[PDB]
This record gives sequence, structure tokens and C-alpha cells, in this order.
Amino acid sequence: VCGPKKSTNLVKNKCVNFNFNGLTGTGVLTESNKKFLPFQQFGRDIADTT
Amino acid sequence: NQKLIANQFNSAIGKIQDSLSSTASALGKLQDVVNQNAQALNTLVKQLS
Repeated sequence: VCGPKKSTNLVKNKCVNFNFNGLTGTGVLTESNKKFLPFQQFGRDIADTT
Repeated sequence: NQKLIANQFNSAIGKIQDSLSSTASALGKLQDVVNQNAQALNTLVKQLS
């Protein structure tokens, strides 16, 4: 559906804000090395955060 | 009987060494504290969902 907000650039390796399709938060975006299975989007932990 | 007492003490120290160098789990009273603290922290983390 994707409600109308303009997209911006992707900045990595420093403490920034982010918004991925409504998933608001604050943290460091480092690139990963663990491939998903190609039907999955999220990821969770013990406290059920992304 | 000094030499006999010396050999008995050395044999007892060696048997303590053997019962620790085997896989006899003897430090259960110390492992219980670590287990209970880790379990309390895990429950406190799982209460956030």
C-alpha cells in the first residue's frame, strides 16, 4: 500500500534514525552477513524487537 | 610415624586431585547461584513482550 512519504538515502555505520515501512526506531545500521530465507522481512529477539 | 602420616597425606591430596580431574560434578552449590540469577534476568527480559 505504502502511504505517500518521499524516500531518502541509506546511511550506514553511525547512530541515526530510520523508518522502514512504518518501523520507527533509532540505532546503528550495519550491514549483515546472515541471509534470510527469501520470503521473510522482519527479525526478532528475546524481547521481541527488531 | 611421621613418614606414614606424610604418605597418607600425599595419597589423600592425590585422591582429591583425581576426583576433581574426573568428570564428577561437585560445584553444584556454586552453579545454582549463577543459574538462578541468569533465570531471573531472562524472565525480566521476557516480560517486555
